Amino acid sequence: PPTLPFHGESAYRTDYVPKPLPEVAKPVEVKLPPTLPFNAQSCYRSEY
Amino acid sequence: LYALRDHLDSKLVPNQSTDHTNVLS
Repeated sequence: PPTLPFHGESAYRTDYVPKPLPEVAKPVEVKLPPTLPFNAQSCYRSEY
Repeated sequence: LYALRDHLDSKLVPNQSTDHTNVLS
């Protein structure tokens, strides 16, 4: 009578497969608002 | 450094930044 082959694994080998990696490319960077000009002139200078 | 908790929802002036009815005529 021939012996049937071995068909067993440890839980580590079938559950802990070397996993694929998550998406490394996650770049975010907020833009800079365009500044507005300065439009003031002191009251002594405006009219004296 | 992912400054989302400083992500401006305001502008240079203080305020903040930019985010039916069937009328009986």
